[PDB]
Amino acid sequence: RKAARGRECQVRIPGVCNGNPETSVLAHIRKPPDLIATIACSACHDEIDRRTHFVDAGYAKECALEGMARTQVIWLKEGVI
Amino acid sequence: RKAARGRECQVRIPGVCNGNPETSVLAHIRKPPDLIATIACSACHDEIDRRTHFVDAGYAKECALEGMARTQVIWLKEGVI
Ligand SMILES: [Ca+2]
Ligand SMILES: [Ca+2]
Ligand SMILES: [Zn+2]
Ligand SMILES: [Zn+2]
Repeated sequence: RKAARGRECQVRIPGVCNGNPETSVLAHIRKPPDLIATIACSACHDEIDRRTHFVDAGYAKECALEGMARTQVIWLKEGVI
Repeated sequence: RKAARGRECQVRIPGVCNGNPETSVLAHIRKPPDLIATIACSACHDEIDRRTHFVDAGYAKECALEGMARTQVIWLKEGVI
């Protein structure tokens, strides 16, 4: 599942997102399981982890978890899970 | 997984939650898959689905998805998934 590298960001915080799938990683939602994670570009990853705080933490969290649900939905369709 | 019946609500919107696990069901997050769902008491279920709108929709969504992550984490621990 850590092979979400090079996929589209599912977090997509406006402004913060870089939209560049080359930067995408499996970003764990806060040894946590890879299921409980979202594909996130480098920028969104730093924001959802609160290494940056460009946006409100509730909104970041909302986007992170929305991203997690989209990611799991991708895994479902693709046969990954 | 629809055997989340009688478990504790993982959504727990303050005020809205009834806290009564007898009312709990597997509430799908919006034929969607049961993975993309949370254990929710009857009250939280109606709120996250927007049948009631006691709280802000962004906050409800946040709680719903947080509930989904907690539920999946329960499924992981319990061997359900
Ligand atoms: Ca940007
Ligand atoms: Ca109550
Ligand atoms: Zn992004
Ligand atoms: Zn509840």
